[PDB]
Amino acid sequence: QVQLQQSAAELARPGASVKMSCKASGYTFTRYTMHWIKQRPGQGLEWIGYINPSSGYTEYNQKFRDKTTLTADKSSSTAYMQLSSLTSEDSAVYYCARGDYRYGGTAYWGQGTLVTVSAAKTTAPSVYPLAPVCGDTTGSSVTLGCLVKGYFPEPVTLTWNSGSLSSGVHTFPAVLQSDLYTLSSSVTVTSSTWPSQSITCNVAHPASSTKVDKKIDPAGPS
Amino acid sequence: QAVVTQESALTTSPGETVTLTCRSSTGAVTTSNYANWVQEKPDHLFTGLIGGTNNRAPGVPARFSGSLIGDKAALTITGAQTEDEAIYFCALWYSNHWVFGGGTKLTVLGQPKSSPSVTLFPPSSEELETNKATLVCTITDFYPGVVTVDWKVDGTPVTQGMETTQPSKQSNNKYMASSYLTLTARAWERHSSYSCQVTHEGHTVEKSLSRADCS
Repeated sequence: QVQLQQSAAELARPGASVKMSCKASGYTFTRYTMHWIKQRPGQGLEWIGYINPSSGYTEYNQKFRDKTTLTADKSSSTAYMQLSSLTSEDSAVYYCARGDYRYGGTAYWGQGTLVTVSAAKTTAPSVYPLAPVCGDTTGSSVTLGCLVKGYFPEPVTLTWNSGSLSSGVHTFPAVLQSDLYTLSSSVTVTSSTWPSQSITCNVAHPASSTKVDKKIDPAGPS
Repeated sequence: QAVVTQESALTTSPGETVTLTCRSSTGAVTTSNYANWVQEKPDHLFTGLIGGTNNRAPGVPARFSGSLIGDKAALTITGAQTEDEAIYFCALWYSNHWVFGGGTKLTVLGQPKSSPSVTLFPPSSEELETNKATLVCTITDFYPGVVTVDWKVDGTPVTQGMETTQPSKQSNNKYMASSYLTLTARAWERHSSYSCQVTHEGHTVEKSLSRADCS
């Protein structure tokens, strides 16, 4: 059946180029066009352009025409998109989608190829314990945290007590802050459990081969 | 160029019918705009639903139907299901290019609405030793999955050095988000009160600390 398989995520420096691919299957490639679409968070969706591989004819949204090249190899049922002179603005997820005049649109989309444009170097995160500075009065429970600051690239993986403690966990998506990634996780336990029992945040950053196992200790006596 | 506009969010319940609409800034939507609708589900899974105004994509359930309703294009979901909780985008064709609307976030309640649980963490002394301070405001168990976040330092709105995650779905199918305020240690030591305020369904839940007190 109909599938559009996009190439893997790319990391690129400002000023460089990338070229991604979109392998089509489950249909006669020459009977359809290939559309491309950009997505940035809360920027919504932008139409890039399309190619008709049977002729090689292309059409671009004027905004993308200068730095974007759509090509296709009919013989391998694969469409390509080349982004040049990359800036932070080009950090996004890009989709290919099959255009069909009978349908009047794009019925099938690829899974997306993430492009990160960054001058950052590989950096292990700093891991900070987040204890309460104040006891919670109505609180029978307690919420502890772990701040994972200033790493590159993604991902990190975070567990508590080496996986042992997985109930009441919320591990959040990373944000970009001063050109490095930050995330956090919280775990909620009953107040009788901590600090009588140790709770450790275990962070692994495969890129840098670094693991950090930070014990959450309470603040000093008040 | 042309601007395409959709409702920003809609809430429905399993078994009900919902109508999403799509407006062209230039005038009426007509079949010459070949309105498309596409669905976005978590982890950037996009499924085409409708093309050419009313053509249903193969393998899409019949409860999805596209039409014109006077001067707008519309998607009607008859007997909405919990798995229809997703973002819906319309796209209009303008002679030689497609333009997308902003998307509608559809909630299909699989449980009652839930207000957010907010926790504000202060900077660790470990982090302060580096001359940097990060406040962390975690925000869990809210439904529908949309919130806005406002910070205040000594009562005044703070815009700079603030970053917030997009909401994401928890395993209990409510949603979570986190927000960060980043200051220097000197800026942290310079002010006393810090507030993270989360607005959900037009109601505000707030969490505060003073660096002087447990008030």
